[PDB]
Amino acid sequence: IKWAIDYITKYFFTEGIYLQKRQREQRLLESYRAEGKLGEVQCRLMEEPPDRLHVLDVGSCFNPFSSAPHLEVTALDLCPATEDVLQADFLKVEVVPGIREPELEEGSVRRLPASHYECVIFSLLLEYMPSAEQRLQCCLQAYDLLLPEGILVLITPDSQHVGKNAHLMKNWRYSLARIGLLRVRFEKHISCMVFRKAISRELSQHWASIHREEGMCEE
Repeated sequence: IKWAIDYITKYFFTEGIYLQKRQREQRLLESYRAEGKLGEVQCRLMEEPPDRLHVLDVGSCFNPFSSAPHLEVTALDLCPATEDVLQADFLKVEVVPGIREPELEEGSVRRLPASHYECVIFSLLLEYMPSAEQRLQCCLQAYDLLLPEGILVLITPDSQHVGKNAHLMKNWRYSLARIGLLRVRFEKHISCMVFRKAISRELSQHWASIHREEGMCEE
């Protein structure tokens, strides 16, 4: 979808949002260090964004945006409609270092490269999950797939969710911060939510710890 490609462009290239949020996290880290906390935290920052970004789209049975000069797009789904969407169960794929391209067995993705993608897009993926645990498991997978400071983009039309609540992890910043993801954009025909792989998972954990009361209230 256009919104995600437009946000990706702003985040890495035209508005520098990756550096805005880097500053905000760095100023939060210093806040805690002036509190006597998080002294030994080491941060993981991305290099200058490459000229071709690596984008993984999960949950679309059609391939929405073809690969283009500055975008290498890999699309995956349990039930692909055509051949340019790879068949995979996102929850079963093993996310591993030491590779750079999907590893296929019998026409099915078995392994994906860890810490490789600038952006992971969930195209209704969470609406297919039978439980809140498995929705969190999708986010755990995305986290392992993302490069430092990469983004997980959730793009959900209002017509395509069930339950009057589009599953966007909006009430889940506590648990998502626990795994290293901080919310960086929410915009409302469609709902769009973006999480960022924070410069330090320990930093994000400590933010969750300070907001544990509100976190457990929302669950």
